[PDB]
Amino acid sequence: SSKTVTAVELLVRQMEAEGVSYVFGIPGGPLMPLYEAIFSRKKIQPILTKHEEGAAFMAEGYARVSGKLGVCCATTGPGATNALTGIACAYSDSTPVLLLTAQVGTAAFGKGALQESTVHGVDLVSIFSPITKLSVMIPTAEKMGEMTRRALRTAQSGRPGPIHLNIPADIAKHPVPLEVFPPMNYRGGKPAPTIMDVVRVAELIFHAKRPAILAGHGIECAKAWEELLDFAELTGIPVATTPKGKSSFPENHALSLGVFGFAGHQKATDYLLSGDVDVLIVIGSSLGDWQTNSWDPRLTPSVALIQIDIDPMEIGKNYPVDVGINADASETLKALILCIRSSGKGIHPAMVVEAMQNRLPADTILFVDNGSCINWGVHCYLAQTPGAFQIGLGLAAMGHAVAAAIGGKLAAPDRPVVALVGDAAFAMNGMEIHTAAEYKIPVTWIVLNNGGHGLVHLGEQHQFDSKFDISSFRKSIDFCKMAESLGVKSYRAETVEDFDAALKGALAMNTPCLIDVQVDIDVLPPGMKQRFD
Amino acid sequence: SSKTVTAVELLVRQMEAEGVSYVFGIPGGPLMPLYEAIFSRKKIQPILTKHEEGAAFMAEGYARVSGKLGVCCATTGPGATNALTGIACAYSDSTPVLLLTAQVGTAAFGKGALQESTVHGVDLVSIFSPITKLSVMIPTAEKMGEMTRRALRTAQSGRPGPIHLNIPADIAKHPVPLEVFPPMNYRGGKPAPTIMDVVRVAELIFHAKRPAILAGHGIECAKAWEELLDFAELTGIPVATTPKGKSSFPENHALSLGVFGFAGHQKATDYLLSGDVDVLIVIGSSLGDWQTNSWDPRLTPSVALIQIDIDPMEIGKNYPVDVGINADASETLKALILCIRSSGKGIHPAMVVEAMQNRLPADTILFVDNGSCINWGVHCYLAQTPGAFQIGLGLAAMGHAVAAAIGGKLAAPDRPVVALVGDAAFAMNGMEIHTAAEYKIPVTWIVLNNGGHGLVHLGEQHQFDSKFDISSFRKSIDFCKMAESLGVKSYRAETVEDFDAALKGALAMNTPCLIDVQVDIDVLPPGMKQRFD
Ligand SMILES: Nc1ncnc2c1ncn2[C@@H]1O[C@H](COP(=O)(O)OP(=O)(O)O)[C@@H](O)[C@H]1O
Ligand SMILES: Nc1ncnc2c1ncn2[C@@H]1O[C@H](COP(=O)(O)OP(=O)(O)O)[C@@H](O)[C@H]1O
Ligand SMILES: Cc1ncc(C[n+]2csc(CCOP(=O)(O)OP(=O)(O)O)c2C)c(N)n1
Ligand SMILES: Cc1ncc(C[n+]2csc(CCOP(=O)(O)OP(=O)(O)O)c2C)c(N)n1
Ligand SMILES: [Mg+2]
Ligand SMILES: [Mg+2]
Repeated sequence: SSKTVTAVELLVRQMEAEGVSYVFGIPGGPLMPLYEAIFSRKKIQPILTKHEEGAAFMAEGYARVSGKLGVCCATTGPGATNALTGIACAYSDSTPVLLLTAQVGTAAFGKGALQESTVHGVDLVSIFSPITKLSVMIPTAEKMGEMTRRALRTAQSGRPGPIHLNIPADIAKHPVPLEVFPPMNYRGGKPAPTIMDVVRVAELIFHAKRPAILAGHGIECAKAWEELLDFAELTGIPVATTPKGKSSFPENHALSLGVFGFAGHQKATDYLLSGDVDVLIVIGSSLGDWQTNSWDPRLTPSVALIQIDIDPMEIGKNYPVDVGINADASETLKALILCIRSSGKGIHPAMVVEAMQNRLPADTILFVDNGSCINWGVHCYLAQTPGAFQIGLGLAAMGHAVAAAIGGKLAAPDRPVVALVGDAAFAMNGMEIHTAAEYKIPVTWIVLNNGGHGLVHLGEQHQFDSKFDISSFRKSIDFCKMAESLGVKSYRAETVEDFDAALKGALAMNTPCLIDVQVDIDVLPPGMKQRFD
Repeated sequence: SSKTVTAVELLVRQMEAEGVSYVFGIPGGPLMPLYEAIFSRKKIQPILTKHEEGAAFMAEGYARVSGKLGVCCATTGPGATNALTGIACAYSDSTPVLLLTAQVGTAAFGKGALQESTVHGVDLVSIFSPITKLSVMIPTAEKMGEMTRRALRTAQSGRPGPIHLNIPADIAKHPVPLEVFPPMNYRGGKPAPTIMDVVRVAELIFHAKRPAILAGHGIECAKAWEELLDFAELTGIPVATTPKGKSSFPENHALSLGVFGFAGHQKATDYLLSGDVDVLIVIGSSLGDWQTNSWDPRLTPSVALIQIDIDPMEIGKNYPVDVGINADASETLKALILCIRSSGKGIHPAMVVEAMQNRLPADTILFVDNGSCINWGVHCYLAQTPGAFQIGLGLAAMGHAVAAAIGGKLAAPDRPVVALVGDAAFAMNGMEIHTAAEYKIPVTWIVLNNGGHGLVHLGEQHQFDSKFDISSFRKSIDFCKMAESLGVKSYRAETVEDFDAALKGALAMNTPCLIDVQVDIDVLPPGMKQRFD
């Protein structure tokens, strides 16, 4: 006969215990009980977005920067389906995002309820099943606690990923016992390497004449920046990153090879494909297409390929491994450090990036969209701070960075947050700067305004002999005016001097800002030629 | 040894035979062979949109207005997932929309390909399965013709609905035999009622003292407007429509009851729930929540319920039927006519709508979005022309009408096309007005700008005691400035006199136009109080 709360309040309180601070989303009729519970608790802050997709991107960005669980909510039917791309990006980047969706009342199942979201209508649980680690409808109020804890355990254990919890509106306000647990009670710790593997890796490094490390996005998921650095310095092993793993290692460090793979650096290409690397250590990379120059066989080391991954299904997928370590990257690096120590043995886009480099403070978190910004950002921007380069290459969704940067700023309010994005990507999700204006979230968007789809335009020229154009706008979008309409200060930049001033002004603001940069659509970005050939 | 074409060209030619005139979408690397084929044939025209969701909405609007198949295309991964909401609305409204998605080349399956869209990545085929009649990956170039015909047959047969065809990029340019068929060779006709059921309905009508017809959106799917009108006039039976079925029967006609159900008219409510209707004929309605005032038992007739539906699974779902006719609505009505004849026996939103009624030509196609616009359009606008009221109430996705109106105008270029939409819905998909500017598509958007989520705000007041606000913008969006930024002429209207002038100007343009109307968020729309109780 214990203390009761509503099922949806229990859910909110259990999220509190996980350190959730924001819920991104858009309300709707069957979702209102969740908002009622949030506003009654006055701890988690709801963020109203313009599109549920932007809500999901924001939760994804909040999660990646905070290292915590991101949470978004959407209503029945088209609310939840609008979130899908963002959940699919969290899925492809191994980001823990919880999507809470509403469901009609049980008494209306199979009758043609408004936005019915069951097997009889638009089956949200089945739609999200392929791109979540778990997609389930809460069957009864009594199971809310167990299912919530299950979702939280599943999102953040093993390879992190998103969760979809669907909540019938009548279940939401049923009374349940107030049963909230600390996170350590309902999820376990991280896997470590075996003693044998540590000793074998140590020995391989001791005898290696040209070892190398390829560090991927798993370094960020494992929060292993300081261990990777210590390990690299203790051994003298040079470190390349994958494109998405950029900022896992300080690119100004003497041991940094830069980025290997798409839009990468000749320094890394020469070191890793020259045939001289005898021991290659892959840490937290899935070794997909862009990470390997389309599975280039020259990546194969001459003595041993060591691959460290928390997901056992990634080990040896595309390259045969000699030491396949199923463990968390941070636990592995710590063990390796323990073993080795104890032993004792328009404007040219490049100018834009350069100008950004000269003005952005060192602690800036840089979000980069998908488009030619990828090449310019990955290739030309020097990332010195751990985790400060945020790019969603798993799915490479246009508009991801446009919205994710807002969630990032909420996760790191003390740090400058800048997003480098294309104009077509900004047309997809740029309305979200209104969300930044509404909540006074200071982010700076730099729009490479080349009047259309640059990467597609170059593909038409280089692969289809300019036979057709389905990439250039007849009239460019005026982002300054668009920003103005959404209540966000803006600057237009047609020269480097103009850009430098704009950036300078933007950084000093305590509100959001947009910089519309004039850029030529014909400019060939770094690495695209090789990619075309 | 007969002529061969590429698989993707075969697909384009087979869509030509179905009368497809536009393909809405956004290009991407694996999708480019489709665009190459389209541009080489110069009959189907590609329409570049701002978001793949807007492309799916446009295909949906094109399909509903044209009575033909709508086609949208998206690239791998996030391109396709961005379309999902629009496809889900086609599914909920029984609209034939074909979504063509690209897939990576087969040689990269399971290796971590860029935007890999297989079971090993983001599994598009399984994601779309719940909201399509068919979702399949073309396994070989040789099967392109059969799979295409299968898709076209499936979309437009039985209860119409959307299809997802996923095309591996390497298959796209393999040679295949040039084999194109007219639609009648690979899909059949419509089913008719049995003579026994026709005679039974005729007898029930001949003896009925207070008959009524409730006509739904199936009337449009069957293109049965003239047969419905002739049937009602022949029998003297008054006709109500469902909300979504509005414009299936001329609302100025002496036999019109108006709309029954959500935001409907008292005339229809009095007639149908009085208990005096003895024979009720439901034609092409799924009898969901809004169609039945939450399955009101008083809708039950006292003698006989007759239900006509092409989908046998809808017949008798929520109300027991006495005559359940599985047939096309147009074939059934023609049969009934043949039998009976042979026998021989801010600004207040209501003022906005009145001004629209006071200027719009009779042939105007009115798209109404989802939001309080539903209530104002359904209740206050008098629809006289068959099919000229276009509302997507199956899923009621915000932003649907914003984009669907562009496809509608392309389907009926000689007719005025106007969209009545809320400001939050325009923030979700309003960027598509740049698509209308790019192609010079004259559509008029009327934005009810109440500075936030009107229906949600009223729900907070009437169901949650104004305890919280997650609905009002701190600073409303300036849609005239946004339109200007996107190259679209615009007007701001704060009085009915300004609005009338704006509409007049808008109708005379041969370019798109946006009208930003000041509206009080507090006004209670017709039918809301009833829904609240
Ligand atoms: N905590 C962790 N420790 C080690 N590996 C991890 C951890 N979290 C995620 N991973 C792994 O890191 C990899 C990330 O791959 P991906 O997201 O494709 O980035 P990249 O583009 O750098 O390969 C996955 O193979 C995943 O299993
Ligand atoms: N050609 C047709 N003839 C008869 N009924 C049809 C036809 N096409 C679709 N239908 C039916 O019309 C109904 C449409 O229901 P719905 O889209 O919910 O509209 P409404 O809101 O008017 O009920 C479905 O039950 C579908 O099976
Ligand atoms: C949602 C989505 N649709 C399509 C693509 C395919 N795509 C990759 S780059 C590109 C063009 C991006 O244009 P813009 O953002 O203006 O950048 P630019 O390359 O011109 O700098 C497109 C459509 C994608 N990645 N995501
Ligand atoms: C994609 C989507 N998200 C959420 C909802 C829930 N919803 C119904 S009405 C409404 C408010 C719409 O606001 P606006 O378009 O400005 O219209 P208003 O009611 O203020 O006229 C919302 C969010 C929805 N129907 N579709
Ligand atoms: Mg561009
Ligand atoms: Mg509104």
